[PDB]
Amino acid sequence: QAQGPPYPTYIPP
Amino acid sequence: GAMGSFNSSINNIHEMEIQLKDALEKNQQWLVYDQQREVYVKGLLAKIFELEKKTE
Amino acid sequence: AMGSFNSSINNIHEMEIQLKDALEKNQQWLVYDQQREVYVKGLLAKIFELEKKTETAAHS
Repeated sequence: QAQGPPYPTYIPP
Repeated sequence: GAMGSFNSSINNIHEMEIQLKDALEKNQQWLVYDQQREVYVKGLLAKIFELEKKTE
Repeated sequence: AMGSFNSSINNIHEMEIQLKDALEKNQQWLVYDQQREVYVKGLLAKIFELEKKTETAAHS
């Protein structure tokens, strides 16, 4: 149950 | 035992190993993902600084 | 000599240390992510508020 980021590149809120 | 528990135990160690490799990958992804957010943050701070000169 | 087999056994022991240590780390990332997003949003809020006659939001 290790988790990575939501997606490979950062997207600001 | 022989057929055996041992065999299952070995597989169970193999899962542990791929689980380690997975976690190490996901942590690396987080590092890069975070480094980019820091680039955004620094830009945000540069923006605020400039914006605050018009408040002067 | 199981000395070669024995050494293999604790490398496995170490592997499950490094594993345990990676998951604790991965957990730390998750909380850190949550804290940084709060930070970014606050910075965004500062900008929004600061944007005095240089920009305009909430526009239908």
